[PDB]
Amino acid sequence: LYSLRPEHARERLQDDSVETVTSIEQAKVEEKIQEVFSSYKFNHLVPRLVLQREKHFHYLKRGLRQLTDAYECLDASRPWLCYWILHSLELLDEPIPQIVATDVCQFLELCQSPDGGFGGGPGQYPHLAPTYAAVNALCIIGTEEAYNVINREKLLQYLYSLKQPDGSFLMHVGGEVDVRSAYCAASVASLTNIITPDLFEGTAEWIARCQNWEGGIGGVPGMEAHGGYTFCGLAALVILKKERSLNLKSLLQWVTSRQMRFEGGFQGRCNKLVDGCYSFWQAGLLPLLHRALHAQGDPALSMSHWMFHQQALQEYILMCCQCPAGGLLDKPGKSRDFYHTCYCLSGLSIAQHFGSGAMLHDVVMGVPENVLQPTHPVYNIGPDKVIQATTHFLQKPVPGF
Amino acid sequence: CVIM
Amino acid sequence: FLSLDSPTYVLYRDRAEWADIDPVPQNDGPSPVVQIIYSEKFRDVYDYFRAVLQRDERSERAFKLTRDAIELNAANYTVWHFRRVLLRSLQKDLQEEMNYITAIIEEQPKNYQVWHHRRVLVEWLKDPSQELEFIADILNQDAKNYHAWQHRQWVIQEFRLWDNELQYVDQLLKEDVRNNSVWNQRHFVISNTTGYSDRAVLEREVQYTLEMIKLVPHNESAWNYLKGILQDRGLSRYPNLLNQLLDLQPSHSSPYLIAFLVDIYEDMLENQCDNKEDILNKALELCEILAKEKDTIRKEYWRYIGRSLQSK
Ligand SMILES: CC(C)CCCC(C)CCCC(C)C[C@@H](O)P(=O)(O)O
Ligand SMILES: [Zn+2]
Repeated sequence: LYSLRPEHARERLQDDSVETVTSIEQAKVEEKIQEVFSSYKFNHLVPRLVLQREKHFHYLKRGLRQLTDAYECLDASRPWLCYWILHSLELLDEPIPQIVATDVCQFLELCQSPDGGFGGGPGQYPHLAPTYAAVNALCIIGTEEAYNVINREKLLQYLYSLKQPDGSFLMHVGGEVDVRSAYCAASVASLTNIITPDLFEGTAEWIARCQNWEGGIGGVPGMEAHGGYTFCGLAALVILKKERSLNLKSLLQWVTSRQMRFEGGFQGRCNKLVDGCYSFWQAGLLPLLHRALHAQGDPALSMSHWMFHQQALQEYILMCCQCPAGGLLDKPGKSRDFYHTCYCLSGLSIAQHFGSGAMLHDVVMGVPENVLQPTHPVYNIGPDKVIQATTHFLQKPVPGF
Repeated sequence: CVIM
Repeated sequence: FLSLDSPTYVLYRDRAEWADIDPVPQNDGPSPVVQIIYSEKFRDVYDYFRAVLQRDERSERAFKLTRDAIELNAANYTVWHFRRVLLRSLQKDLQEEMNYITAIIEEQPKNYQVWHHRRVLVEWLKDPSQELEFIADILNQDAKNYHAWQHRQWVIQEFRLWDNELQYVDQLLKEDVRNNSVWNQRHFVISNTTGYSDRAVLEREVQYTLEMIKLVPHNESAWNYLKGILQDRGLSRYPNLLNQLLDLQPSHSSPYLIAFLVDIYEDMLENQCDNKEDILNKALELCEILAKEKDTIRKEYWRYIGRSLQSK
């Protein structure tokens, strides 16, 4: 394993003897991770990376039905819980009962607002985060019924209701503004085919203002480059077919710098710590950046791998981010939840599967049963559900008015 | 991680 | 009026001033999914919220209730919205509300609604007088709270409060020179006040940054900052650069020195230079060292820079 090797130990943190609050914390994670790495040596077994797929399935399968009061804090993020669970199962190649999928469809219909979009639960004001989630859920199911839950004529009204003169959108009426709104609107509007000519007017320009001196993208122009916002920005530009509104060179140097030499997983910001959900937000940026670069006819691009260590990210996840009882997590010690479950898995799948036209170099770490279904690097739903949804809505006219 |  | 934590807290259903209203329960549908088993207390406040809201009862009791609804789930943006409506309608003392949101943010500094609610009040009041001091207190508990820095940039930008922020950035950079939020803030500030076009400023910056590098050579932020402030004019328009950095090869080396050199070389090539053939050889060797020995986590990127360095 790239990680359990002896030279990899030189990838340990160089403190410079000038220790700050950052060195300290980083060095702490590194030790807890080292332990996991050396887990094998101390115990005298041969290393066998395996994805506790059954344990994970039973966790997800239960949460799709009911959660403890520990989830009272995500009571305004219910379409998210459907998405995270229904996508983890989707990647684990697990089943979505013709009855459960309906209930999900029926529940989301209750979340949907008469003004368009979706709320965090029955009766909540529509918000772009839950709308993005509800739409991705409905597409993962992908049936006349699910698709039919989405009110496209109302969704455009709503999208237009949030649209800002400078190109940005609010997340909800009277709500905040940051790149998530741009990606959320772009993802749902494109999939459901409601993109008019002036919908995203000036949106690519605002998103390009979020790109700062680091090569990365921040929440709003002027802010620190962050991995979850950089994915929202890049993916939003890929949808709008405007990746080129950014300096892709520096964006590439920035994203690639985010992978932890010693841990293998990614960090959300320069000098922060690794975190499993970033296995998708950050690593997902390379496939996006492959297309982008090859699109401008780049020669130096690989025909088998992404521009990050696919091996190291799969070791990090398999070894360090898996919960014995099921579910994945931030890093060792951290508790499990459906968000990290949905994102460590999405990142594993990004890491295991490459593409480049007709090239297909999958890399599956450990037990080959560890390979996951594929996921689309823009929507983060199976590439088939994406294709299936867009075309179905494509036979509907954009809500012209 | 709070995303909303 | 009555704490959710008080030993003598009573359910809204058991309340005398809340009997004329019927608690509207959540409708998750005959066959629930991702259904949360709320506590009797969580369900109680919310059944009453659904009703007051549903009635659009813009009352003082409704006001006091959102407070409890917010404490049970501060991330409930719908309740936060109805509360702003009550703020306007009931014509509430906003400064008193500034104090409320101040305490709530201290509690959940990573909540999106609380920061936005605060921003709405400051706008209503057109008063940014408490901001930099409040933020600095939050950044004192977590020097990298994204919401705190973002809110900070808004107060400075909008109210044009730039004068003492670089002094603040310097303070925090003294506390943790690896604080990327501060390196970014320093750029935000300089680039919005004087800019980096001023030779004296540019020099002062590169000097200071070359210092932080020749002090904590493996601190990436200082490297991405120095690169950031120069790369926007051409690293190759700075002859002395390659030298001073080359001087740090054995005294302050990290794969950052090598990566920066690979970046200068790239620009001495874009701009064409004598010895370019050797330059390209030196640069590709560095790409192989970083790719094979010096920084293999990104061997895919480093060899790709080797291959692009071929074509262009
Ligand atoms: C809603 C989306 C489509 C994407 C959200 C992506 C994110 C994980 C965003 C994270 C928001 C912020 C600023 C988090 C910070 O508090 P931190 O970097 O500490 O986690
Ligand atoms: Zn995370």
